[PDB]
Amino acid sequence: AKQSLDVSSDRRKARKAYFTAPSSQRRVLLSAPLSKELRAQYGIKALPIRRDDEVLVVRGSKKGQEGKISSVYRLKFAVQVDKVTKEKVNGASVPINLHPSKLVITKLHLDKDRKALIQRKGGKLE
Amino acid sequence: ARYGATSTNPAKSASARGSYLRVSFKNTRETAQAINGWELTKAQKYLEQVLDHQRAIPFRRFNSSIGRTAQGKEFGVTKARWPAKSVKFVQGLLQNAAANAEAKGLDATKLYVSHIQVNQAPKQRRRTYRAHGRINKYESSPSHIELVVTEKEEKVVRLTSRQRGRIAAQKRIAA
Amino acid sequence: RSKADRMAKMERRERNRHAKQGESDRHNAVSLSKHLFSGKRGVGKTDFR
Amino acid sequence: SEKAGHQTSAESWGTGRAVARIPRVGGGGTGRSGQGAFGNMCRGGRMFAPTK
Amino acid sequence: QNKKNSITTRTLSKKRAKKIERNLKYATQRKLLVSSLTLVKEALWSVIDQGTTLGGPFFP
RNA sequence: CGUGGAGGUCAGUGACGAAGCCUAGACCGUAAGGUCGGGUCGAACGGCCUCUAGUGCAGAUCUUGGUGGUAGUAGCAAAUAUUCAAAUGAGAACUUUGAAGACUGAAGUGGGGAAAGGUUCCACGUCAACAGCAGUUGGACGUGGGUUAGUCGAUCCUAAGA
RNA sequence: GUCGAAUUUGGGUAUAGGGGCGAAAGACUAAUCGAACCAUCUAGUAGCUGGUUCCUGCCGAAGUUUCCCUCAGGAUAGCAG
RNA sequence: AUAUUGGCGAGAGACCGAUAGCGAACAAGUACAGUGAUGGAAAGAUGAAAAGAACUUUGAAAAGAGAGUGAAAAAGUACGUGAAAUUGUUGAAAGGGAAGGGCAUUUGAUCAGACA
Ligand SMILES: [Mg+2]
Ligand SMILES: [Mg+2]
Ligand SMILES: [Mg+2]
Ligand SMILES: [Mg+2]
Ligand SMILES: [Mg+2]
Ligand SMILES: [Mg+2]
Ligand SMILES: [Mg+2]
Ligand SMILES: [Mg+2]
Ligand SMILES: [Mg+2]
Ligand SMILES: [Mg+2]
Ligand SMILES: [Mg+2]
Ligand SMILES: [Mg+2]
Ligand SMILES: [Mg+2]
Ligand SMILES: [Mg+2]
Ligand SMILES: [Mg+2]
Ligand SMILES: [Mg+2]
Ligand SMILES: [Mg+2]
Ligand SMILES: [Mg+2]
Repeated sequence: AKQSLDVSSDRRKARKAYFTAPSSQRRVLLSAPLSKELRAQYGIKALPIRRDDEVLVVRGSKKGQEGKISSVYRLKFAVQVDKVTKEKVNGASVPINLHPSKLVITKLHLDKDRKALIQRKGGKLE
Repeated sequence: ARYGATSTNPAKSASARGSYLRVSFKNTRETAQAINGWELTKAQKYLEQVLDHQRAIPFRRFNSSIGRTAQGKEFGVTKARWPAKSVKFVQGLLQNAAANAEAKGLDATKLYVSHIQVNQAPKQRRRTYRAHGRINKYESSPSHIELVVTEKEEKVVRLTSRQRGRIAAQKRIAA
Repeated sequence: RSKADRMAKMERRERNRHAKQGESDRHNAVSLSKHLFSGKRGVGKTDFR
Repeated sequence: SEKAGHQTSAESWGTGRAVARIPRVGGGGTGRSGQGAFGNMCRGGRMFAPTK
Repeated sequence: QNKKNSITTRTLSKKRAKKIERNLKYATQRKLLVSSLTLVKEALWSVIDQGTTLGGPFFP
């Protein structure tokens, strides 16, 4: 149960905020959990997804498949993996739209800002 | 898909349809009823003769204040016409059905129109200006046409004890 | 280009059925005309011949 | 709302006009013109005994 | 009748047929208890996964 | 008897199918109605004890929306008038060119403008809708091109007036 | 009918609603004139017309009396619970 | 201390649920009308994902038939469900200037229960 007077439990307001959230908020909304190995290594549970990290599909018809995030399509609330596609007879390949909450991150793309974020969340990398 | 009626054993049948066709619904219904049940080639020749004004389409339902002709005596009617647009649309659908049957590999000489149905498509709503500054409707009544052609292919009785005894007695009396 | 053309042609169908001359034909008819439904004709001057 | 169904400029066409005497929207050039108004039986009108 | 293998208005939809197959599997379980493009891409992925002296010290 | 919402309860019903809808099938009530089967459908819903109301329609020349008979009917009959061949085209009474017959008859069916309209002008492409028949044509649809001033106007002057 | 003037007409300008304008017809004043058009007060006013939504059970009437001068609109007695 | 149908920012309801609720849930004070003051609508729903039907065939073409996508095309940008009025086809039946209804039975069709 909520206790603050500044937070709302209104379903209509919550849905409007979710569907009109800008790109920077959608980055946080599109968070993905780390794997067991990465969780043990870094000491953190979930991170916002980004382009150059490897993921594992743990739900849906494509469960068990692995690959690298081809793109983070924030406009349609999805991420696209290069190895997860749908093929037609005429050679056409269409990316499968995956939600990051249905994935698991197996290898992080590391940079200065990424390490800073991990450390401020409480990470213990290397 | 979803025809008004389908054929059991669909491997010996072919179907054709046309939707939202800008042709008179009443004339098209009369043409389809004049063609219903006929052999395919005979029906096509009849439609060509109708276009040539050698034979006519009998008008049975939508036929109020229609002229009379001698060409209706073949079908035992007095009111018949020659709806060219309806005949052309039905000819197109018949040709498509024959092509479908040929693609399926059916024998073209044994085909007969086993189903044909005309429905009212949504109306095309023009308007006309009339006297005293009025607006009146001016509507086309389009047709949905569908047809299916098909190849032509070639008790325990319980009795009472009295009835059983009577039959036994008759059997004993006879040989 | 062909996909967009098919989309536009499929979208055009309702206005075609309403027999509009185009996207710019947006004539609106009233429900009832008062000059047609305001008639009590006495012995005197009329509104039309 | 206390103004619901009352933000309309409409007047009755009188008796003997071959139509019902409900007030009708004036003006022209739109589908709203000539339609009934203000009545609890009219589409877009005011409800009977509005809640307070 | 289709399992056993004129003009009629009796048709069976694929949705209803699949539901009947699913329900028949449920009933049988209770009774017992009581792509070329993909191949081409895979093949391409698996496939990709002294000497000589001409002329001389002069300008021809 | 029945309807929308509310408190409680049936640890109620439901993707092995909720609600809705259709039904030549079945039952219970004097009745208001209630219940069951089959089909269709695809995500919510009910029994009982109570609370509450924007709670039950055949009518109001009722409102809004939709649809018939009339009916392939009335009609598309003012302005003298059209015809032949070829081309284009899937398709030509209606498009193009040629060959003919006619008309406006200089107070014109000619050549320019004012008000008004605003691209309708012209070229190319092009036919779903519109041109109350048709259409390959169009003032239609799609893409563009085009309006050149010291001397023509405005601009300046004053009129009734403001 | 009239057709060289009390002629026909374009543009500009002036007169605005309990007002204008009128060779006078209560004519005209944007298809509106016995009172222009628009919005608001306003859901204005009813001697009157029309309509007013489920079932069953039981009970079940009233024109017959006195009066406000009499119409109108009211009071009262009676019949039913 | 009091007022607050304007403005800015918040939290809520035994309220309404697309003919309701603001006129407006949508490029709504929009489109459209009027010289002008002003008047003023209609209009939400494929699918989890456009994967929005490649290819063959008939047709001038719109399209049709195969095929295919999809859990489903009894979801084909006319798209959730899909009532009634009204209409087509098929099957059964009645009909000598209306039809419809009530009581009773014949005929045809169809159907439940009780089956120890
Ligand atoms: Mg006649
Ligand atoms: Mg006019
Ligand atoms: Mg309202
Ligand atoms: Mg159900
Ligand atoms: Mg009510
Ligand atoms: Mg009704
Ligand atoms: Mg009644
Ligand atoms: Mg009525
Ligand atoms: Mg006629
Ligand atoms: Mg003439
Ligand atoms: Mg002459
Ligand atoms: Mg002459
Ligand atoms: Mg035409
Ligand atoms: Mg031109
Ligand atoms: Mg143009
Ligand atoms: Mg609304
Ligand atoms: Mg649907
Ligand atoms: Mg029906």
